[PDB]
Amino acid sequence: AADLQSSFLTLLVAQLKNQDPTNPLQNNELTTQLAQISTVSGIEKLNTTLGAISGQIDNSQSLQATTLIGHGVMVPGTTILAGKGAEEGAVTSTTPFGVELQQPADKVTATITDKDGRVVRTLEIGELRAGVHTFTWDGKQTDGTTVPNGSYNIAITASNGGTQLVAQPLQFALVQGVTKGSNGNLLDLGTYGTTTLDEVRQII
Amino acid sequence: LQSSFLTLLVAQLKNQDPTNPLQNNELTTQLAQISTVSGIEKLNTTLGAISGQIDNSQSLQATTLIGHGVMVPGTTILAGKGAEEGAVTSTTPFGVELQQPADKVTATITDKDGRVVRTLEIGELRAGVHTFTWDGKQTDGTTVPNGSYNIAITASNGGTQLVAQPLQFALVQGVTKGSNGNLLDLGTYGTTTLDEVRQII
Amino acid sequence: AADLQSSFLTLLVAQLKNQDPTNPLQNNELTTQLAQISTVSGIEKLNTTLGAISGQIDNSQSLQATTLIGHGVMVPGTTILAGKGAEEGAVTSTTPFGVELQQPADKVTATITDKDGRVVRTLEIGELRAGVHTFTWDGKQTDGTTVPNGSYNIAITASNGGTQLVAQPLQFALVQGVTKGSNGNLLDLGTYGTTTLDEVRQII
Amino acid sequence: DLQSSFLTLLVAQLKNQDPTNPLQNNELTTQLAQISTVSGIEKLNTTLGAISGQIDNSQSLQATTLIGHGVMVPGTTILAGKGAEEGAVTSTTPFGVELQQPADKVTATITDKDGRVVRTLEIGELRAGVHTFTWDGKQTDGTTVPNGSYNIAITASNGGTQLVAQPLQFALVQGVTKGSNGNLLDLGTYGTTTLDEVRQII
Amino acid sequence: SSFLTLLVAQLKNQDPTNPLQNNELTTQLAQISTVSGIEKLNTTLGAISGQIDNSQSLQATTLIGHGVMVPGTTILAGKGAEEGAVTSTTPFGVELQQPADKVTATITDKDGRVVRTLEIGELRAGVHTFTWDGKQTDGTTVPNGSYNIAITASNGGTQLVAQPLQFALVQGVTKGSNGNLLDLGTYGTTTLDEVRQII
Repeated sequence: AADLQSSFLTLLVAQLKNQDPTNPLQNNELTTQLAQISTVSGIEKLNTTLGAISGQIDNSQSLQATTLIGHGVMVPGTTILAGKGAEEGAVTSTTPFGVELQQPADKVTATITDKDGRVVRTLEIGELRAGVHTFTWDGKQTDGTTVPNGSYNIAITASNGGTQLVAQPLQFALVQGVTKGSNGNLLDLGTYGTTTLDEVRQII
Repeated sequence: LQSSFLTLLVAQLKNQDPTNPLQNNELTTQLAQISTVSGIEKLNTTLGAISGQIDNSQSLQATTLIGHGVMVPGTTILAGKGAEEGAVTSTTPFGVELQQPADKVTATITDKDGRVVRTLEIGELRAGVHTFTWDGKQTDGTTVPNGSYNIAITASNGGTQLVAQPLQFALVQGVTKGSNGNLLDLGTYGTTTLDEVRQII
Repeated sequence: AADLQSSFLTLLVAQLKNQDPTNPLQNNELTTQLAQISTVSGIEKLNTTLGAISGQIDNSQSLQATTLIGHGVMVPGTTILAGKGAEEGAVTSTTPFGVELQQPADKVTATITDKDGRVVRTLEIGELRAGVHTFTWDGKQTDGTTVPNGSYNIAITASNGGTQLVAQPLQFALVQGVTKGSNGNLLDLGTYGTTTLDEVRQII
Repeated sequence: DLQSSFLTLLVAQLKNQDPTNPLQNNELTTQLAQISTVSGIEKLNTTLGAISGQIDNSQSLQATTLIGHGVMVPGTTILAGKGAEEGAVTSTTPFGVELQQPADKVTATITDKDGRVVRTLEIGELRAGVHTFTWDGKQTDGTTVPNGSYNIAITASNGGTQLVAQPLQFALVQGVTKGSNGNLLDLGTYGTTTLDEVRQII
Repeated sequence: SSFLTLLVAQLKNQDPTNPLQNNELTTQLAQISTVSGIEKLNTTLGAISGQIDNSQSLQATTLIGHGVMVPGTTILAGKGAEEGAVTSTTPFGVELQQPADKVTATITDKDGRVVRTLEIGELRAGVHTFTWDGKQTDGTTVPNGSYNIAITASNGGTQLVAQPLQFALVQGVTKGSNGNLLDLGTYGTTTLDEVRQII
């Protein structure tokens, strides 16, 4: 508040000490300046108070992150876990993936690759709309064979009449805790690391 | 804006009349007015970040809704039978929003082939939202086969048709931050706006 | 609000095309530019903050639905539901009732009648202050035997200094849904209908 | 209609100058400098309406926030009882003390309904703030206390001078009541109290 | 009434040869109304900040029943009363501010005798949470009790100041001398900001 008020007070003493003695300034505008400075000082403290509200909302969001502890979220990343449960006959399931598109794309190709780099399958369902579209891969080879359990990565390329689009890959990431680090309060995803709450696009 | 208003202040200083110079009793007034617009710009952007954080908060805290089932706009109703012996046929509840109260409300339930299987009369429904649970039985009184059915709701008051929008129940699987955010991903149905979501059960 | 910056230019462009060379108008830029254009910018950008706060209100009104589902609130009414559990020997329990008092009363009496209307119980709760007080009927009639299962009417008469006070009867209501009316988020009590947050005297 | 109070005030004192030609032709734009003035308030005052709606949303969210837990509230009542199971160990509601000064000599004396002391608890040194302990439910001799209620008195002293002590007791939250002032934590036996007056939420 | 003593005192040196015009006086009053409205909003915003503080305090009650990561070297090991129960140890952690590649956790029993040595490895700057398997050096089941953990982090042959962390179950939320505090029971009373991680 006084950061500008002290600086704006030098403008009063500069106008009072530097007025033409022949044609001085009417005091009618003097109260306008003081009213205008109070307007400026009022806005300045409004921003300061509102930033504290933003920080408090961030802290409340970090606290609310404990509600879905033990579940998983889709955040910017490419790591994919494929596997099956201990019960016999479990189909090899692939952890859900997703694509975030700034603009809708009429041709989106999503190719999944294993740890060895071998292409396991490419998905051609059609267009994918703008926003976050998430899918749960069936965990099957290109010929229908169940994928080996392990790590996978998806490359998603979108085209608009031959012109590409920049997209954000997202992967299911189970959160095992909420850790207050150097920047803010992030979500520990375990293997995927720690991530803040603002990049969380979709949860499961 | 703050920069673009300084240039209009710099222009006057370097283009003021040489032998008839302008008065000096406005520089702090104009700057304070300039500093007013710059202050609001800092306010205006910060409000947007608050809106984004509120959107993210709405996206979160919805794991309870994901676990529960909600009713979404649509004409779909799912009917099924349990695998246990003597299981009672289950049917997804539906609803309708009425801007104005109506005296004659007709619910026509049809199979996926479009053939009318059930016709129901509800009666008087006041302005607001109404919920119903279909018995899973067609017109003849027999249990309908398990599957998806289309419901058309027509609400009229004194022979004048009113807006009646049938609702669909579906299970939630996730909450999506799409192009705008707060989408209710359910699986087969897709994503649903939280505001357009009717009720949570 | 946006017409200020467009009706300002039409008047301005007039004075620029109609200057008198002998008497050129230097008040085009004396105060007209920096003071009025910014004063327009003060109001035209207060449109957005009102719009931004309106959008934030629109987002916030859905947080009521985003929150948990009501497990039963305490609302005005006189209906009390009584019944017996499936297990043998279960003690009959009744839905709680209560009274809202504008001022404390030196006597508080409760009359419980069955569906037939005859008085089945008289209760002396005691002394209560100004506010909402909630209690639960034991399910016992005047003679102390088990009351028949069903619906009962509770009427609470409270007076201070021999003068009857405004005593509002209140009944329990189980919340079952989160409705959205033409006014905002509302709670659904099922049989009782829909209720508003403001009229909810207490939540159980 | 405030525009007409000045728009027609301008064009009732300008629709005469043009006849009589005291023309400046250049102050004429003061109409806009005044419309932006009346509108510049028309949006601040209406912003107060939106911010009040946000406040109302804040109370609505506070009301929706509901938890079934226990709290620590001023009082001297300590309950003791046994479960329906055979051989259950008597458990007592936790008590406590709020001290605005650190205390080194603190004694918790527990008396029964008869008034006699059943158990005396030696707490010891306590720092500034709220401390919450749990009574073991046993008398001085170590015997299990009878089921019922007891009065706790906590005496706190620092350097030989007795300090003012606030006895505390556990209370299960039973609801949130919307009174004439707002949300009150209806605790049942204890009654209703504000969130701030709760020493500790357990 | 700040801009009212100024306003009343302005009407004294009023100079009838050039007085307050109606435009200036109306503007001056309206400009005062601008200041009043902003200040009314400013006081209003503080109430919303308090409401947000209350809301986050209510949200923090979920921490009860969940354990925080707090500075300390104590790990509790215990075995369930049921038959065949495997002894389990409370999770611990490490807080670092410099990149480290060689981290050793020396776990000793209540008597101080080294019972386990663990090589964690490379850790980035921040809070890292780990769980002791409950097995001592020879692999046998450790007895139930308290264990002291010394965490030494080093990078390229020089040791880094490593802050050991430990599990502490949150027992309640206290309104202390400053505000919301986390009473962890055995560990005591702690605040929100120091919480390394919630489990």
